[PDB]
Amino acid sequence: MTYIEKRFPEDLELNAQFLDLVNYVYRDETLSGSELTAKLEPAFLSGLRCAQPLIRAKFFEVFDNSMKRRVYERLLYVTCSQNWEAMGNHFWIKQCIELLLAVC
Amino acid sequence: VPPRSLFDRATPGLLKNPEWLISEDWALLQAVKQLLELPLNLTIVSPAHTPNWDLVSDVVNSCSRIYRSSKQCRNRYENVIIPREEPLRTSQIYAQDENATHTQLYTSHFDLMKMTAGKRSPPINPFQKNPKHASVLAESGINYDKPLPPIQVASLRAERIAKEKK
Amino acid sequence: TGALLSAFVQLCHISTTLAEKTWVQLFPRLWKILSDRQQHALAGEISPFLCSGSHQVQRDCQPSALNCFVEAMSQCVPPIPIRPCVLKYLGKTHNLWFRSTLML
Repeated sequence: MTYIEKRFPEDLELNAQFLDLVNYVYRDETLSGSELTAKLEPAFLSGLRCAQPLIRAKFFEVFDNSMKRRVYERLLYVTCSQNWEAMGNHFWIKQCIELLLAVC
Repeated sequence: VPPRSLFDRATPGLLKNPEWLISEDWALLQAVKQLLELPLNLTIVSPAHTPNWDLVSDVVNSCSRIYRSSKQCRNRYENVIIPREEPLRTSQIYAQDENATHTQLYTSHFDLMKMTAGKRSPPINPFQKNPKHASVLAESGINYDKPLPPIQVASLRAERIAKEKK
Repeated sequence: TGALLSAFVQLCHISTTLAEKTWVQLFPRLWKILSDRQQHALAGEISPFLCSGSHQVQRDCQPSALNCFVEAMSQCVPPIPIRPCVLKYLGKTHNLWFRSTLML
């Protein structure tokens, strides 16, 4: 998560592979591993803001199901429980638009 | 640590250099208290409300004394406050101990220095028509005692221009 | 309607401009439908989120997220509670000079 994206930003192949790896880690075997997700928050955020549409879609489909489909709950989440520091000079409010329009 | 996870949907709170002056110190303490977080651990539930040290810095350096609010001091003096807050409390030393006498004495010293600087600052019919200013003109070839009317001066200028043209 | 919102979001993704405006114009619409009980808590917890500590990497972002968020919050009808100190801080740090002055 720390170095692969810093030293190889142009080679989108290995980046997409690592993002698929972390997406599988988050999707499958959740009942077994839930502490590993704490440190990999920057990886998840980066995969969510990536420029590839398929990766963004497969990341948002797992980011949305983790919360109740209620506008107030999602608003409270994005306002007090979600830390956007790991995003990095990103216009993360478009992810808020995603979350607020997907629950409709 | 508890079974926490930054990815989980945990949504809490749905219904819940010169010396430092005690005045600016209490101001810093209040600014940290107004960040909606406790000093026991400066990342409370709703972790998105991380400590805004730059905000409290901006709120503090608006006090009496000089800016004195770099990246370091803001953390250092808060870490100094924590021990003596967990003796008199900062709020007590503010309400007590001649509440407004410290800053007022500081400002009185400033004004006294101002007045001293402004005071020591520095404060900051012999008619003589000498013949030199008239002798230079006489050498130039023009009479000063007899004022030549502007019409004759214009005629002389025209004659000079004519001479130049020829 | 599901075909419209997905494409709307995918379009807002690529364009930072004319997507900031979507948030500015949609957030108050959400505020309108939130009941008093939800609005009170949301407005009381937004200020900690307006500060949100280390959410300052946007300080150099041209369309800083805090700019759009506070614009949307101020464009609501009932948003009374907002601290003037935080307003001045946002105006100075982020590109909220004239908006902050108007609000103050």
